Order: sequence, then C-alpha cells, then structure tokens
Amino acid sequence: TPVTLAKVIKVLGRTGSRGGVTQVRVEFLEDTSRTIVRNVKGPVRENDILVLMESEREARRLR
Amino acid sequence: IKIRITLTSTKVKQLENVSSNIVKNAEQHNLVKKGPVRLPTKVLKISTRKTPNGEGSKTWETYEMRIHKRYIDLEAPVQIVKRITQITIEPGVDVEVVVA
Amino acid sequence: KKKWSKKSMKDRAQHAVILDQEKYDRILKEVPTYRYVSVSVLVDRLKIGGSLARIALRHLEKEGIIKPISKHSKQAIYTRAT
Amino acid sequence: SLVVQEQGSFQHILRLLNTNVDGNIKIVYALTTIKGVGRRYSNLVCKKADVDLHKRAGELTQEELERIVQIMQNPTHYKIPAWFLNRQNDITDGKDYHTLANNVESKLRDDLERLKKIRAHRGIRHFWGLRVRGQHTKTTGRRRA
Amino acid sequence: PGVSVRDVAAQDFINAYASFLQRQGKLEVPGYVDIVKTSSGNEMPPQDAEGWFYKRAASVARHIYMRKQVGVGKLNKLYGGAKSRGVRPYKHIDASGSINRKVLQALEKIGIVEISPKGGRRISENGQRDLDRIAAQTLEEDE
Amino acid sequence: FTPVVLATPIPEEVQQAQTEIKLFNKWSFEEVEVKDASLVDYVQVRQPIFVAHTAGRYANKRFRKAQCPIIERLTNSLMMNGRNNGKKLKAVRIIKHTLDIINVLTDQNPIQVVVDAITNTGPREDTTRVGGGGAARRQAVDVSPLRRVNQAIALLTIGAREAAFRNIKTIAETLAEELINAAKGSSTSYAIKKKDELERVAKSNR
Amino acid sequence: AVPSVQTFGKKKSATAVAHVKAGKGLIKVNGSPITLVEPEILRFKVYEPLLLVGLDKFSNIDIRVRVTGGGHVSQVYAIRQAIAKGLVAYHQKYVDEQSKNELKKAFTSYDRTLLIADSRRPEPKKFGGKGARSRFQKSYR
RNA sequence: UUAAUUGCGAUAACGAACGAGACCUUAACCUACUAAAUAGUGGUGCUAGCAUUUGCUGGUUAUCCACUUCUUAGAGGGACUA
RNA sequence: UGACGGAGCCAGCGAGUCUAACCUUGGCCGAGAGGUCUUGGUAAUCUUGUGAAACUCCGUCGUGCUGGGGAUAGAGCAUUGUAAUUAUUGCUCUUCAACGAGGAAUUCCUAGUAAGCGCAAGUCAUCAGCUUGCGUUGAUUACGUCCCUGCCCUUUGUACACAC
Repeated sequence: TPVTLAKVIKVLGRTGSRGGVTQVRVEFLEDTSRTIVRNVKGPVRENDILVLMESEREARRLR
Repeated sequence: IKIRITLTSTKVKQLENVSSNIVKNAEQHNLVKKGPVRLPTKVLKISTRKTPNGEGSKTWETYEMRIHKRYIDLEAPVQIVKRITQITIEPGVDVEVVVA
Repeated sequence: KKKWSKKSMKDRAQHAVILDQEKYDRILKEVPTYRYVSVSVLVDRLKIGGSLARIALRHLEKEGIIKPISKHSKQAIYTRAT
Repeated sequence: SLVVQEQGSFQHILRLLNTNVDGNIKIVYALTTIKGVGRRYSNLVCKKADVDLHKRAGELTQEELERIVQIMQNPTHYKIPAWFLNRQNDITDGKDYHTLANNVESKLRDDLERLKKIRAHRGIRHFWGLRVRGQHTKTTGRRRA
Repeated sequence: PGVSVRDVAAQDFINAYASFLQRQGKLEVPGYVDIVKTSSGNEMPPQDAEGWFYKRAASVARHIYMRKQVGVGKLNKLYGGAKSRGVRPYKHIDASGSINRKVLQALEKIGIVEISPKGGRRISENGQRDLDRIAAQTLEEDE
Repeated sequence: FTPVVLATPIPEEVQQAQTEIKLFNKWSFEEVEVKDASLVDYVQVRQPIFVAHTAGRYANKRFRKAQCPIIERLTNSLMMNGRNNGKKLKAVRIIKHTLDIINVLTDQNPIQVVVDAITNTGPREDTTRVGGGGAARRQAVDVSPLRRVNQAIALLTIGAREAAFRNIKTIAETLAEELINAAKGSSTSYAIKKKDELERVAKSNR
Repeated sequence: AVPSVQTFGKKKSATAVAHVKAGKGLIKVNGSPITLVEPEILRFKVYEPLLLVGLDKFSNIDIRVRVTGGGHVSQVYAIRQAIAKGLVAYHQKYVDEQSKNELKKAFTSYDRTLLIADSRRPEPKKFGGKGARSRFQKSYR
C-alpha cells in the first residue's frame, strides 16, 4: 500500500452538503515544499498526518 | 423548667429578627442558653397541570412553599417566665412555649 | 402474517453428557497440548457439552497439567503448563 | 476429580406416567415434560426420593424411577405439603388431589363442561372462545381465528 | 494480634462459619428446610438442599455483629430482592418471615444472639467471643 | 526491595506495584509504540492507569477525547447493545479477561497487541454523501487520524459483539480472537473485512 | 492532645471523613482494612494514594475513614479522595512543604480528581420526558 | 459581532418605552462568622470480644468534657472570562 | 455483557393519626400473601441508615422455542369494601403460546447527558405497565451545515388578502 505521509498547515473550512467534509491545505513530510488541498471527514485541527493512499487528486468544494 | 421557644413561618426575614430579639433578650441579664438551632426547611410541593381543561401540550407546574423552623432553648426559673412570656410577635411567625 | 425473518438454528450435534471411557483417554492426551484452554475451547474443538468441561476444567486443575493463570467469574483461563 | 465413567446403563430416553421423558438432561428438569409437573414439584419429588439431584435422566438406576413414580401418583402420603398440589379440594369429593399427564388435560375438560352445563358466565365464554378472566379484547387477542 | 470479624472478607467468613456449623449441627434443623422458597419473589428453592440454613445463620450472625438491633422485617427487607412479576416490571419483595424467625430463634438457642432493649436482637457475649474466634481461624487457614 | 509492613498489612504484590507505574499490575505500558506516525499523539499509551475506570472530563470540548487511555476507550466502546448500558464494572472485567488471553495466546505484551490492531484496522479512505440533487451518488474522501482510531475501535467492538451473539464462546475470547486476528492482519477478522469494504468502495468511487 | 487531622471528600453525593492521627500505619474504612473494598476491581483505584509516591510516608499515620452515600464506585471515589486529602492534611499540620508540595504536586500530576472533587452533579428532570434532555415519543397520524 | 435590534459603529434623525438582558429559586465552593443531644464528631468514665506486648473492633444518655471537618441552616464571601 | 440459587450489598426526593384511626418499629403464628399482641411518631427526632434495584463475588446451567420468555388458563389460600361474578389486588401449585434483533417509514439525544436501574409523591378503602419528582451505574458519537423539515432580518416578484 503506497501511502504518503502529509501534515496539514492550514484548514480552509468545512464543506459538503451536510458539512461532513473539510477542506485543508496539507503538505507532505517526505518530498516537502509541495502543497496540495485535500478533504477530511473526521475532526482535524493542525499537525495531523493523514494517510494519503493516493497523493495526486486536486480537491474542490463538494455538493 | 426547660422553656423552649419554637418558631415556624414562611418569611425568613420576619422569623430572623424574632429570634434575634429573643436571643438579644436572652443575652441580657444572665440567661445562659442554647442558640438558634437551624432545622432543615420543609419544602411543600404540589405539582399540577396548568391547563384547566384537557387540551394543550403537557405543561406542569410546581407551587412550592418553604417552612423555616428554629427553636430557642432557655434555662432559668420563674423569674424569666414573667419576662420571656411577653411575646415579640410579628405577622406571620408564631410561638409555642414548651416547658420540659 | 409476514415476518421478514429466518427461523432455523443449524444442526444440534448433541454429545457426551456423562464422561465415557473412549474419550477419557482422549481428554488426558489432547488438552495438555492447549496453549490456551478454557470452558469454551474444549466445547468447540473437543466437542464437550455443558456440565463436563467444568468438571474437566476442575479435573486437571486439581490433579495436574494446566494451571490457574486466571480462574474467576464466568472465565477459567488456563495455559499449557509444562 | 469428580469424574466417573459409564458402562452402558445410560438410556437416551425414558417413559414415566405414560409420557415421553427425554434423557441427556438433569433429572430435576427432565421430569418437567410430564403434563402437570413443573420445576418446583419435580424438585420436591426428587428431593424426597434421594435421587442425587446432579444426575442425568439416562444415568438413573431403575429402582429410583419407581420411587419417583409412586410419589407422583400419591404425593400426600409421602409428607408432601397439602399446598403443593395443583388440584386442591376437588369439587367431587374434597380430598387434595394431583392430576397427571393424562389427568391434567382430561380433568380440565370436565370442569369447563361442568361450568358450561350450569350456564355460568365462565362456561359460556369458554364455549364462545373469548377471555374468561376479564381482559380487554378491543385491541388484544386478534390472531386467534 | 487484633483480628476480628471486620478483619475478614465476607465470602471466606460465611463459608468458614458454615463449615464450623455443618461439622457439628448443634443449632437446629427445621422440618420445612427443603420446601421453602426464601421469599415470594424468588421463583425456586435454594439449590444447596442439604445446608443453606447454617449458611443463612452464618450471614445473620455476621450481620448481627456489625450492628446493634435488627428485626425480622429488617432481615426480610435485607434478604429480599426484585421480583419478576411477569410482563410487569420488577419490584422489591420482602423475604420469608418464618425462615428468618427460625434462624433468629435458633441463634438464641445456641447462645449467639439474644434479645436487646429498645426492641430487637443483639449479638451474645458468648456469641461475640466464638464469632471473633472464627476470624482468628479463617485468616490462619490461608496462612 | 522495600519490605515496609504497616499496622494493616498489604500483600507484597501490591507493594511490587509501587515500583513501576500502575502497569495494570501485569502488563507493560512502556515498550509499546504505535507503528503508524499518523496515529501518534491520538492513541494515548504514555499515561498509565491501575484501572480503566475513570470519570474523565472528555466530552466537554473537541479534543480531550484524544487525551484518553486507549484501553479505557475499549471498555467504553464495549458498553453498547442496549441492555448492556452502564455496568462499567463488568466492562473492565472482560477487558481484564480478554487482555489475559492476549498474553496466554500470542505471547507478547497485550497492550502492544491492542495498539497495533487499531492501527491496522483504521480505514484510510472513505466515501461520503454528495447526492447534491439527483437521487444518489457517492464520492471518496480521506479519514482523519482521530476518526481512524474511533472507527478502528468501533469495528473491533461490534465485530466481537456480533460474533458473540447466540454463541457458546464468551465475549472475552471473542474479543481476544478479534483483536489477535486483526493484529496480524488476517482476513477472518470482521473489522479487517469491513476496512476492505470501505476502502474498496472509496477506491471504486474515486 | 495527640496529633490528628481531619478532611472530607465527595464524588456525586457521598461523604468520607478521614481522621488521620498519629499511628503505626493503619488504613481502615468503616472498621475494615483497606484491602477489603467491594468492587474488587477498583481496589487498585482506592489503592492509588498508597502507591503514587511510596509507602514510607504512610508508616507513621493511621487513616480512619467513614463513608456514607452514593453507589459502590461513588463510595470508592469518596475513599480515595478522602485519604489523598488526609495525607496532605497530615503534611499540612506537621511536616514540611518539600514533603507536602511534591506530595501535592504529584497527586494532581497523575489525576486532578484526587484532591479536586467532581463538579458535575445530577440535573433536575423536566416535564415531558423521563429525564432532563430526554422527551416522550411524539407522533402524528 | 452577539444565544439575542445584544453591542461597536454608521446615519433625517433625536430622545425613549416593552421584551431580551437585568432579576428570583435551585444545584455546586467556603476547614472564615453565628450556632446546635430533634444533626453529628473527638475525649473522660462504665462495659464486651480478640490478643495480651504496646493495640484493634465494639456497646453505653444523665458518665461527663471539648469541637463544628463532615450533617443542617441564617448573615456573607467567591466568578468578572482574570 | 445471560438466566437461576446463594452472599457482599451502597442512595436521594418526599409523606405520615385527635377526637381520628395514618406511617408503622419490635415480639409471636403462617411456605407465602397475610394475621396477631404491642411500641414510637403531629416529625432532622418514630416509620427509616427507607439495609431499594440495577450492580459485584461464589456456585447451577448451557447455545437447546432450553433452566430464555411468562401470555394463556385450571385449583386453592388471604387482604380492601354494604357489595367483587365480565377473576380489584396479593400469595401457592400446575398449563408453558407467540417472540430467534423486526419491512416500508419514523421518535428522542451533545453531558452526569443518553441509556440501563429502582425509589418517593399525585390519583387511592383496594388496584401502576401512567404521570410528576428523586437518586444509583453511566457509553460511543459532533464543536459543523442548511442537504431534508422549519424559524428571524433584508432585497426582489406577485393576477394572493378567509392571505400557496
């Protein structure tokens, strides 16, 4: 299971039609200086390493 | 002779100064006595429906009333049951003189 | 009417209620190989009913092999004492 | 260790008081199959018979089942309380009785028929099929026909 | 040392006092031991069959030691419990008064519990010494 | 050692418990590390406890539930299914009994087995509702480390609880078997199979 | 006039007073030794104040605690809080701060509930439901 | 911005009123006051059991002494987000 | 994470008789319900430490429409009342039926809260599965949204005004 360890540096805001997902600006610990935005279902504040099964998909507001 | 002054009322302020006046008459002269004993307040509670009819959302009430009971224990011969018997009674509170 | 539910258990393989001989040699030579033994373990693998494991679990605990690591309320945990 | 072997005297099934008594279970509870004997009465019968309560129905010596059987058909003779019987002060004679497997059902029909013949409220409602103890039937007792 | 009935666990002491009541059955044996249900809430008679009377006597005597005065209704309330009234919810039901009465009178016959002023019973002077001697034994049995 | 005997004596085993921190009296909290760096700082194993029965102030705010011992969380999540509401004295009894089986079978530190099991059964990807407007539709998202631990504990508890429904095996061994099998990543685990379902569903709807 | 101190403690509605005087190391609750609890699982929960710091400070004191009210766990939480406050009180009438301040720091460093009582109390029940927040089942049609 | 037309402020509007808030009761804190066999606590006598070696567990209103930590209260303090 | 039988076995709110007959302690009788002779109390004082239950430890049992579950009935024993019959209720034995986690749909809930547990009071001569309160054990799950069901303000449109 090729995963990517990424630590967030800023939370954009909770999104979704029922507010079950959150937009976060997250950077990867390995191969740093590259920053992407990803979705989170559970509670996240900062310095949380989420296991990214796939690291190549740009996130956006969900209906 | 074991005179005890029992006071029951619903108004705390009026019952307080009656005890204060009784205890102030006690600490004058000599009258070694026991101070006010603070019995727990008896809180009546009758819960009733607000609706006089049967129609309406279930909204209950609680009409409560607090009884404050304090007794004053005296110990002296007849030379103060000519003196203590002069009741310092305000509206509300009542006194019951009990000996032995 | 309608239930929308199933009604069946399986197939009750009723077994020993009184300890016999042909399995008395079995137990004495088969449970000393149990790293973990308890009431339910020989109920499943050794296929023993209700009121025989408790006697058998009391059997070896008092007599020999398996030892009281933790015998307590509704759980008698014993090991492969050797 | 309280472990004993078996020689072959175990019988997987019994037949007491003209009814099926399944083995493989304790004697105190294997006698509950008899129509008219419950957990307490079976415990009482086994206690006075000295049949080693922790014994399976199959692993019972035949000399103890007759002693149990005789207590079933005549409990009051064996020091059983008069208040431990299902049929007390029988309407026919008055002696304290105890109906058995076939007597429990048969005697039940006789008293309903006696109630029915006298045209009492309980008898007529029993024939009708409704409740006879005064329960509500407006919302209960539906899936009966 | 200074061991006593309060210096012992409940289960070990009651079994120990039951042990030192079965070996010589001096106290009594009522005629209806095997037919009582201990209450109107309990559904089945006790499964101890042969004993259960000195077991209750052991528990009653130990209960008497830590207290001053009790009554048969007090024992009924203590030894009662919830009753399964069919589909209706559970409810507290007192124990069998005759059973506690026979135990309490039996403890009087041996000389372990006697009547006390202000009503009720109380541990006996011979009762206190033997019950304390039991505690000195059950601790040293495990030692 | 310290053989101090007071006026009221205490067994030497309890005197031994004062050497190291609580230790559940037999099981090392130390030498237990969460393998995944993702679940660090959210699976509390540093703080030791005699028992898993404390009246903590954990639900008042957002993240004090992370500052809760992982063993205690297992007892809390084992307290479900309706009739088994409350009775926390029971819940720690299975936990103690189950934790023992993890020592008798698969002889490592059971606390270590617990922490690696939850890190191996926590979903990494999950789907979410996005129906927006048009009957239904799924869409895959990620799982926070806190939700990974919460989902991992919930899956283990429900799996053993369901597998103990109308079965001779007690909840103690059912919990032990579920945790051991999930610890080594075997397919027979209910929690592992559920993690496969959620990840596959999210992968298909990616 | 023999050395002695007194304290108190509550969990939900229980009370536990520890008359910690100068003795030979006797810890008793309701006349029974400390080793006889009742849940038999929280025995180490009441053993707590005994074992955080060590038994050497407990060798010159006797803690006698009487408890009333609450459930079995509430009684246990009353006992542990009372003896923990009893230990500091004995150190708060005889012994120095270094004995007391690191005693009174370490107790809260593990858990604040040893000295600070639980502030939460049962809330009154409101009409329309079996509890405060809970409400009866409402329906239409 | 706030639970709140609750405030900052803006401003052909100024000054206001009701509601909300404020207020009252209860639940929490007081080892600070007043105290108290109709609540207790400790001590002195009488007395019991175990060990007696130093103690522990108890019973006892006319055996008295001292205290209010726990038990109840009345007057008060504390919380204002510092 | 069970039922049953033994033990340990801890609460809070509240009520209670005068010219009446209430709360009843204690002793005795009865398996039990209950009966009997007395005692204390107009009440922090006596009922009552309401020794409550859920709870825990020993055992019985076993995955079995079975020791789960107690509807349905039969017989007997008592209490309340002038009167109980379409059983008031309580106690004992026996009969042991549906029900194996519940379909479309839907109710309540963010901390001692939910839920499990019993108690007191109200109706009361007797009768709780009800209600009002009290305490006991005590979770998981959010710290957000207007997607669904509704609300407030402003802008906008209206052939609505008993007003979608």
